[PDB]
Amino acid sequence: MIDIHCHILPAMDDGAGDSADSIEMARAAVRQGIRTIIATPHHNNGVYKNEPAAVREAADQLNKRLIKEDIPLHVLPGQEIRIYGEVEQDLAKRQLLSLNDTKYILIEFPFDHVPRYAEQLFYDLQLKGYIPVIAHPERNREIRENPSLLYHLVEKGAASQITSGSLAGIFGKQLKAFSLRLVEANLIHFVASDAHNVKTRNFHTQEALYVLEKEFGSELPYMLTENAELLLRNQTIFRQPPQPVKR
Ligand SMILES: [Fe+3]
Ligand SMILES: [Fe+3]
Ligand SMILES: [Mg+2]
Repeated sequence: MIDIHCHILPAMDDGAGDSADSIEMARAAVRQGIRTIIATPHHNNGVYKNEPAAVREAADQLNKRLIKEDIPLHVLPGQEIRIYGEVEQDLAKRQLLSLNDTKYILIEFPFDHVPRYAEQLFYDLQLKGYIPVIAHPERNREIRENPSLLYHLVEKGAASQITSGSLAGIFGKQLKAFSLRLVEANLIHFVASDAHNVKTRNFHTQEALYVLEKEFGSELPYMLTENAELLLRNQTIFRQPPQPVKR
């Protein structure tokens, strides 16, 4: 399995503190059946800046350690890009990373709102042949209060990625119920860990897949898992017709 959003790189954001932590997360991920992680450290204009070059280097150094430790996990470069107006431009100038240098870009909204220009930015990105993937939309306060915001973005071509832990219920029963609403409505195209540690923000990968199979049947979790395989090798993903979200 391919995990497309994860905070396993050390000394970069709220994720792994040092290499020991990174190794413990990798072991956790192996136990969940994950074999490849696209590292996506937080990248923002003030609080956390994590430059493409530094990400690539931390990922390569972590891989060397994992080969050393005989851990069968491979780490690839990416970023969790906090949305800003100039994403298309900076991407062209290689000042941002897409997920494994593919067409898919992981873009995060601020926690409490969806900036109005998102639709326009995402249209511009698509014209350049990029596909924006919305990070953890179930954790966005405004999408929570007004889930139609997500229906429209996805209909206009955006993909989104749900957090395994949200479906596993580790963030409350409320966040779980909302997450399932989003999946039913076909607004979700990937499941990923967003793992930060092995304590409170662990992977919950198998737990999430099991919840999906019980709620929807065996084909839907299989499709989501396969979307990650397609993303990694820069191929088109499977989409289902989006719909409005039930209360
Ligand atoms: Fe985030
Ligand atoms: Fe994240
Ligand atoms: Mg974080």
